[PDB]
Amino acid sequence: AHKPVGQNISEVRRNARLRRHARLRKKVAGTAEVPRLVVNRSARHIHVQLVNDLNGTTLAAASSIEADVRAIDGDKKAHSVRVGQLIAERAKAAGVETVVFDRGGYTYGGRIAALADAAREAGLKF
Amino acid sequence: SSSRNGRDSAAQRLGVKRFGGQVVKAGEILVRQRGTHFHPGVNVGRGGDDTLFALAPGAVEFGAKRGRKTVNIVPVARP
Amino acid sequence: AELKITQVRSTIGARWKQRESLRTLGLKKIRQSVVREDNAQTRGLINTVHHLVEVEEVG
Amino acid sequence: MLIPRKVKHRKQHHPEQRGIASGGTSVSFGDYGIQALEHAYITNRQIESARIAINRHIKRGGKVWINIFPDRPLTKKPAETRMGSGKGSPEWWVANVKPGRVLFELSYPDEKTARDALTRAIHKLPIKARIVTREE
Amino acid sequence: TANIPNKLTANVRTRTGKGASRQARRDGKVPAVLYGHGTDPQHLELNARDFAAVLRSHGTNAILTLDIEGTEQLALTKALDVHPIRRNIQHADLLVVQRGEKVTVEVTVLVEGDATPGTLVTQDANTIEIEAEALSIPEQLTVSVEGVEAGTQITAGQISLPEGVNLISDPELLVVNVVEAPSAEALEEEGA
RNA sequence: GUUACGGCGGUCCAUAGCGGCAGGGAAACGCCCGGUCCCAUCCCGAACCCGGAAGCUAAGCCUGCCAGCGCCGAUGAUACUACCCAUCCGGGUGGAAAAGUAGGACACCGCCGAACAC
RNA sequence: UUGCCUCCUAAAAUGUAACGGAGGCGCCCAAAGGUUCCCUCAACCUGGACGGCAAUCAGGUGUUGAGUGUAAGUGCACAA
RNA sequence: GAAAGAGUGCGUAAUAGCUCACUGGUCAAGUGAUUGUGCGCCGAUAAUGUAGCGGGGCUCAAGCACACCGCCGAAGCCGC
RNA sequence: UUUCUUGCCGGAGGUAGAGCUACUGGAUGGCCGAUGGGCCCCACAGGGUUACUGACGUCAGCCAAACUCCGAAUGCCGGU
Ligand SMILES: [Mg+2]
Ligand SMILES: [Mg+2]
Ligand SMILES: [Mg+2]
Ligand SMILES: [Mg+2]
Ligand SMILES: [Mg+2]
Ligand SMILES: [Mg+2]
Ligand SMILES: [Mg+2]
Ligand SMILES: [Mg+2]
Ligand SMILES: [Mg+2]
Ligand SMILES: [Mg+2]
Ligand SMILES: [Mg+2]
Ligand SMILES: [Mg+2]
Ligand SMILES: [Mg+2]
Ligand SMILES: [Mg+2]
Ligand SMILES: [Mg+2]
Ligand SMILES: [Mg+2]
Ligand SMILES: [Mg+2]
Ligand SMILES: [Mg+2]
Ligand SMILES: [Mg+2]
Ligand SMILES: [Mg+2]
Ligand SMILES: [Mg+2]
Ligand SMILES: [Mg+2]
Ligand SMILES: [Mg+2]
Ligand SMILES: [Mg+2]
Ligand SMILES: [Mg+2]
Ligand SMILES: [Mg+2]
Ligand SMILES: [Mg+2]
Ligand SMILES: [Mg+2]
Ligand SMILES: [Mg+2]
Ligand SMILES: [Mg+2]
Ligand SMILES: [Mg+2]
Ligand SMILES: [Mg+2]
Ligand SMILES: [Mg+2]
Ligand SMILES: [Mg+2]
Ligand SMILES: [Mg+2]
Ligand SMILES: [Mg+2]
Ligand SMILES: [Mg+2]
Repeated sequence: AHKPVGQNISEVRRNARLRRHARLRKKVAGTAEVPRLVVNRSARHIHVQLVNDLNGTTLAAASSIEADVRAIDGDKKAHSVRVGQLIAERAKAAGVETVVFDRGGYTYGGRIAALADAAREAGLKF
Repeated sequence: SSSRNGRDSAAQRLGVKRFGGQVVKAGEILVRQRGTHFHPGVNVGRGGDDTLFALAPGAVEFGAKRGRKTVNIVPVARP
Repeated sequence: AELKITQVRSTIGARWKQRESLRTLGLKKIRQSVVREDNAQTRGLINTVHHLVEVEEVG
Repeated sequence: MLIPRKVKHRKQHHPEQRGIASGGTSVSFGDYGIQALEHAYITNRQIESARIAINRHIKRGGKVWINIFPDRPLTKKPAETRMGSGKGSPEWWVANVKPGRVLFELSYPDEKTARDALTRAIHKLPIKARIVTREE
Repeated sequence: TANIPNKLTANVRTRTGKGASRQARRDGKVPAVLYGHGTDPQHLELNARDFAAVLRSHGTNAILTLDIEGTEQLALTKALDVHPIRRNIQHADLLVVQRGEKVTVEVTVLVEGDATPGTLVTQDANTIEIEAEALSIPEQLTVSVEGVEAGTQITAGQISLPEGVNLISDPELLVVNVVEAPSAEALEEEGA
């Protein structure tokens, strides 16, 4: 005896996340030389990927679920800085030096801000 | 007895005037339309009056993409 | 293969398109015998102007 | 005297009356119906007279269905007026009927007076028509 | 309720198209198509006179046997087209059905009886959909009313039905309605 | 390689949607606890964000099954029409609808990343 | 009525007349400009007294039916 | 009961009568109805004079319906 | 020969037609009909115990140059 009578918060906010990410998705186009750096976030971990929209394939990726970054005693800021540095050496080894930042629909600040500052200080210019 | 109607406007000659499969120049205007009957794709720009033009040389290709009408200019191979 | 094409009616009383297709065929005056190939192009020509021409097959 | 309550625009061009009726080609509300044969303009006054004729004969029992509605308007200028100078005022509303369309439908027990009343309606319409039953 | 099949002869079509179909119609043969679950549609020609006679004899729905170059097929007349003016036959759809299948059948219903002076006869629904076996299709359904007064709405689900038939239509459907007889005042008021 | 595992994407974006019935917490995804510090409310830690894992798969999500509603769709016929003959009446060749019908149908695929095994 | 704009007539490229059918225009915004960021309605069932048929409303089916200065037309929930 | 119909009518103020419906006797095979069709008939009446096949005339079609074989027929085509 | 014609290839339309529990209007007859979103006694509780009104839904069947969830043949543009 379960009767739904409105809207649900999780579904509507997932839809809204795609809604506000489509803004930057529409304008951002990524090629082989300048791919798109997309970032995803959760309540517990964060995720970063670099993709080329020409083929829809990812070049380098990193996340907070890996044991090396999980072993860090720091906070989400420490994890974000660590994963930003890591994805920086991964991108440099892959051979990409100009990219674009896709916030993924999230507002800037906190973990995303630390990720951005880590990416800039790591030597990856974008 | 008389009539109060009978006035009209001019014709601004709207519509699609460049079709797919042909070659177009840089900055060539493709479609004249009021709203978004067509949508820009790759190498397609939008004017102030919702017109569609080309940014690159090549051939115009119409297509459908998630319930939409979009135009593209493919980079035709250099001879 | 080759085709023998002969015009049976006149050019007037027919539209611009049929007249120009006839000129392509090469038929200018009535009862003229003109030889052509068996291409799909000529097949379409005869299909379009079949009410003015009579076709014979040789070879 | 069937007249639509309101119409978005009060004047319309000459309707096309070409082709064979596709909608309402088969009778299904009751048992018996009338099917037309030719192209025509059937007016609301004609519909009223025909319905009066049908009831005026069928009396107590039965009931009537009408599958058409005279909402197409027509204009007419008054006489002693030079032609042109705008459109005339609309005088009678008409329902354009296509061949084979079902006009009236009846459901009464007995064939005798059923066909009699249907013929009574037939004799008041301007075009030829025939009786049709529910059986195909 | 048991029925017997109807025997007729038919030939396969030679040419397909509006021109060929209309030529056959002018000749006096009706074009028909035979398609079913066998994944093998066929198009054939029938005799208009024999077909009309069988239709008149066994109603709108009858079980038919098709003779195609000596082959025996079991089919049901399911959909068809009739000319608005010539009341002739131009197309019929025949569905292959084997013995022991459930099919959807639309059957006409008739009403008979004697009415009281204050009773007005009304028939809103004349055809109902019934699921039954191929050889058990009924041709007509009858309902009887005797001494009906005031509101005596006859429900489609209230109609007595034979064995082995299922009422596809919902019980909310009404077939026969009985109301008070009209009056001259109401007759002259309506339509004004 | 397997998995009842999460991200980024595709397709002339509904055969892919809605609804109903069952099952999931290893890691993850969610809900959750409290606002010292970043940050915010046209008020409010609702949202964003800040700090953690005490608790929980019920919602969300996924998987599986249902044709209840949506969706796709023949062959054949009918309407239409390009052209032409025929003293109005009409026919011949070419193209072939829409609706409806038998049916189909509870998406498929690509790149990375999570647990087990090699 | 004479200028301009919206739609149809206009026969699926543009165009295409009539004393044919329907309506408007001789502004406004120092923000209704621009950047960036947060969020999505109206329809919906119920009511501590007013407050009711509607005021505001939380719960929680809700993919646009609210709406996006000024007529019509095209779009826009991926937002304008 | 062979068949009497709250009677299809022309009958009398109202009765009464002429009838009729279904049925029974002789004769002795077609008799009815709608259905789709090709031709037909009426519906049909204006003014100087036939005057709505061009006219004579045409069913012993020289009319109509369907096939076949031919001919005449322009300044079109071919020949000099 | 860039021209024309034809076969094929790549194209967007929105006419003919058809349709509506698909939008804007028009329209025929039914069913529960609580609640006229409501009145024979106003009870704060038995019915049009009374012929109305009956919304939503549903059975179905039509119409629209300024309606299109659909949609040809043509014609038009470009290449071979
Ligand atoms: Mg501007
Ligand atoms: Mg601008
Ligand atoms: Mg229709
Ligand atoms: Mg008449
Ligand atoms: Mg766990
Ligand atoms: Mg909180
Ligand atoms: Mg659950
Ligand atoms: Mg849940
Ligand atoms: Mg659909
Ligand atoms: Mg579906
Ligand atoms: Mg087909
Ligand atoms: Mg001609
Ligand atoms: Mg004729
Ligand atoms: Mg179809
Ligand atoms: Mg316009
Ligand atoms: Mg145009
Ligand atoms: Mg002009
Ligand atoms: Mg004005
Ligand atoms: Mg601003
Ligand atoms: Mg709330
Ligand atoms: Mg703006
Ligand atoms: Mg006959
Ligand atoms: Mg003569
Ligand atoms: Mg000769
Ligand atoms: Mg000569
Ligand atoms: Mg000469
Ligand atoms: Mg050349
Ligand atoms: Mg095309
Ligand atoms: Mg298309
Ligand atoms: Mg339009
Ligand atoms: Mg139309
Ligand atoms: Mg609607
Ligand atoms: Mg219908
Ligand atoms: Mg028109
Ligand atoms: Mg339209
Ligand atoms: Mg055109
Ligand atoms: Mg071309």
